[PDB]
Amino acid sequence: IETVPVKLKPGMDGPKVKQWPLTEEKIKALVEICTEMEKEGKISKIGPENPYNTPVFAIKKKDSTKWRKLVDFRELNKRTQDFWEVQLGIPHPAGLKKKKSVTVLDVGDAYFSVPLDEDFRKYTAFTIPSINNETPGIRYQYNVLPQGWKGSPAIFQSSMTKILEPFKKQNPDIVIYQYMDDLYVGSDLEIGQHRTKIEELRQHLLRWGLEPPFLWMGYELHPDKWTVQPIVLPEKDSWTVNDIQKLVGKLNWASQIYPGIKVRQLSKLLRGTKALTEVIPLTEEAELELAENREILKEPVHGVYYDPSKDLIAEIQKQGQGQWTYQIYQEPFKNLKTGKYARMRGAHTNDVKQLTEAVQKITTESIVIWGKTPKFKLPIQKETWETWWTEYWQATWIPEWEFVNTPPLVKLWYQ
Amino acid sequence: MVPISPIETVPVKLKPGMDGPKVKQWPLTEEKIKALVEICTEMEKEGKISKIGPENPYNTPVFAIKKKDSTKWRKLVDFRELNKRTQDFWEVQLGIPHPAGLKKKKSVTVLDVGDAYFSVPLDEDFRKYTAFTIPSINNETPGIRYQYNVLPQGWKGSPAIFQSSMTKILEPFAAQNPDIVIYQYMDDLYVGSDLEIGQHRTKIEELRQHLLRWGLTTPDKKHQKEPPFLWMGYELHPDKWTVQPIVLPEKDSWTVNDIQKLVGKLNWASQIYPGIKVRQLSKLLRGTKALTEVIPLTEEAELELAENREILKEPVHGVYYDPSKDLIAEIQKQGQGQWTYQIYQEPFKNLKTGKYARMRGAHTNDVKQLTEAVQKITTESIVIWGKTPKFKLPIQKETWETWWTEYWQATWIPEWEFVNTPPLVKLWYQLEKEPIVGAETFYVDGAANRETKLGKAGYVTNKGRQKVVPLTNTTNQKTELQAIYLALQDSGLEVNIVTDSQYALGIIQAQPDKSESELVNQIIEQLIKKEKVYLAWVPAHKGIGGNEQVDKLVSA
Ligand SMILES: Cc1cc(/C=C/C#N)cc(C)c1Nc1ccnc(Nc2ccc(C#N)cc2)n1
Ligand SMILES: O=C(O)c1cc2cc(F)ccc2[nH]1
Ligand SMILES: O=C(O)c1cc2cc(F)ccc2[nH]1
Ligand SMILES: [Mg+2]
Repeated sequence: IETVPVKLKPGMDGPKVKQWPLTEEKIKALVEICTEMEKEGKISKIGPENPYNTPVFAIKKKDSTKWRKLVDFRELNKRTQDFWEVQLGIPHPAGLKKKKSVTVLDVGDAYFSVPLDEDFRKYTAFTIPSINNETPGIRYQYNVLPQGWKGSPAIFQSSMTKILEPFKKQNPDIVIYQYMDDLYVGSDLEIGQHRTKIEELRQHLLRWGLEPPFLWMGYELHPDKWTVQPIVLPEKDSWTVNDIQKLVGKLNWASQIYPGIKVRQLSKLLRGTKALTEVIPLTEEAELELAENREILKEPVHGVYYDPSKDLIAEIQKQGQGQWTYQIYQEPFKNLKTGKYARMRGAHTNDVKQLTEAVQKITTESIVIWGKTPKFKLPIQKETWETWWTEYWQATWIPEWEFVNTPPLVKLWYQ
Repeated sequence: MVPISPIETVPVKLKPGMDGPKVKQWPLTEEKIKALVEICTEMEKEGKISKIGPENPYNTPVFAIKKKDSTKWRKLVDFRELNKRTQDFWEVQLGIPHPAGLKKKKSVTVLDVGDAYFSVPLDEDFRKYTAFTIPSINNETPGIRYQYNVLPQGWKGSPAIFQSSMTKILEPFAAQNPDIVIYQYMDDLYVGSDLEIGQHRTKIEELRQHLLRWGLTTPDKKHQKEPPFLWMGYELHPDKWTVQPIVLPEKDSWTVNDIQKLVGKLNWASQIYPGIKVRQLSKLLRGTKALTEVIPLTEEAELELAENREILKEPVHGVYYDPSKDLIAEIQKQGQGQWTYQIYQEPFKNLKTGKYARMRGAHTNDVKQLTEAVQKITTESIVIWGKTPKFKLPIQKETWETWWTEYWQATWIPEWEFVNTPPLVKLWYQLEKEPIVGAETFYVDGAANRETKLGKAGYVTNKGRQKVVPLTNTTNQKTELQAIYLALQDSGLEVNIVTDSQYALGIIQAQPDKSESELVNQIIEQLIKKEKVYLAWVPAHKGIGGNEQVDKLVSA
């Protein structure tokens, strides 16, 4: 009820980001939402003395037909202070990734009950644009804790733990972690039991609340089934020249990751100038060298550690037929997690929708294991991505990304 | 009197850590001083300014300019220094409405709101920073000190605060009269509607009444400006629009300036005049920016200019947007990385046109350019109409499916249909996914001495075919491309090619059909003539036979 004092970072002005173009359907949805938010006092109109701006758009959360307003606070979040006043941080629960059912809850609407510091409200300015700029854009600022701002969970954390006090010590086994507007609850129980303690969780937030529009949702994960990618070599009875060349190519690549990888006996099999499709029998020295490389590739990578002070980097490769591979790392050749997707949802004809959904799932994984989002290297032209990714976004957070314009030859080795 | 609602002031601050201006007042002639005294006395009568005491330490210079061909002077307060110290504001005039997004209107009336501007008060705490001084006659008395009570002309915050003040005034009238459109530009309000002229003129009088609640008067003698409107370089008519007249000048010799303004006019005309091209004319300004130098115009530039003069012979108009009908966008390839498009709803009546130029880069192809042109039209269409148009593209559906399924990047074009108007966009070659049985296998390699720039390129094959070519003024990367070219030159219509060049693969795997390197273009020309080509990569210096043999030949 009393505002917490909040400041930007030293020598840093507020955000002045351009509101990207919005379709007619999203503008009308935002006007209807912001009109209601203005009536409820969450936002207020502002004048021209506020020069700051943060982009806004509208999405549809997974499995619903109602528009949700999403503010892209990425630039603001960079510019606001880092909050270690009460707690140096929330030590990320390493047990969340080890429960076998984790449900994601949208509790962002609970932030609207806490007022925002009056001096900081001007930095949350956003604009509802008009089609063809025919009418002046509608300018608002936040009076309460905004969804998507990194200061909202920090300021509201004091209130959140007290709401969850009756539920957590009744169910001590259960892992609860908050990231932005999301609440992840992990359990080792059976799913039929799981969903009703999910709604048992929902009991507490509406009970205190007196209505949240998206609190009734549930995003079911299974971090226990989450698959790893180790390096595997083909098992063949007949090897062509091309087969051995591809094998030596992959093994030369793995030698950057694993020390003792040798390709000398296998390369000797190529001695001569032979047709690519000609079958080459494996020598013994080559078979032993191949088996020794297999044994090496069954062990983990040496010297692989996570550092919370460094950024997580996520690379993605398009493998075709709706399949995608990805790797999360902080140092080159030191993969913290690797994976592969294929079950991409309702986009067998849309590459960009598949990639957008891959980014969201990878970010969700990164939040569960380390508690922060990675910076993506996207295999897509910048203009293509920025035109369409908002049409398939269903998460309340937005990560950072850069674009890959040169085809990686490492794609050959991850399929 | 009738009480009027006051216009709430906008709180204005100086930039953090800055103080108000303290600029010297220039000496003025005795004739100029009198003129400013009479002018400022009238402004004070109207409440625009007020005389202040000597404690105010701020000052802004004042000048007197002779209104040309008249005995009347005019004032000018040079707020350039105060503007540097005034905070930034939100500027709503950021983006012009494009005429192609407007709606047809039976009636569009104009109302003057020039008197309403100085009914907008300036923030009381900021007025001290607007202080200025009229010098006294012979400098024998203290100069007359004034400060502003209203938004001063030339001040940084005056446009934004005026627009926002009028916006807040018009909001309830527009919301409760949804059958009209209101738009503000400078000191005028433009009201359009589809209402009968009786009901329309009634709405105008209702707007005049509504404006008097704030005490803002509008001239009864209705505005002289009438359709068509000359506005932001356009001509606006009730049911059509166009650009203001584009006249390409006759010139026996052209300057960098003349070409800069020529391309600017052509760019402006390209939004309604279909097929405007500017590549050959823009090539003449590459890198150089000496304003006055003359450049001989190539024969390619005279053809492009003559084509543009033929496009601009007679006027062309665009229609206004009908929200009840779909948007259609059609694109054509013009050559040399040039693309032109039209956006329409009914056949043969464009809402607008446009063009797209290939980005400068090493390598590209037609499919990539068509994709980029689609994304530019899509974004422009979201701005102007709030929706993506249906596309008609000169590319076969089968060609597109082959491209995006095998392209290493994710790519997507919105809903589109094939239009059979040449030149059609096509794929010129497609590499094999597996090695070819029966095809000769060429192991290529190249190397070059980094100092002497001498190198070799060549190949060895499984049938014993060999070649090594000595090269001069080349690099390691050039010899690797030259070696691939030699294999394509000397092979049949199906060939397997083995190389160790990650550089050459990064190029070919990007699938270009035209490059800034002629060496890559020769390789592309060879690829187009082949039936089957399989390109295989191996790492270098690993004893890989075939690659090891030719490496020793070319690095010798
Ligand atoms: C942007 C704009 C510029 C001017 C013009 C400013 C000036 N000078 C006048 C108006 C009224 C508007 N606003 C809108 C809004 C929606 N449809 C239209 N259509 C429309 C506008 C003018 C004419 C005409 N003649 C016909 C249709 N105008
Ligand atoms: O719909 C319009 O024409 C319109 C809406 C509106 C709102 C304002 F605040 C000012 C002018 C406007 N014109
Ligand atoms: O659709 C095309 O233009 C196209 C498909 C295709 C397949 C090939 F194998 C070779 C050239 C091609 N061009
Ligand atoms: Mg070599």
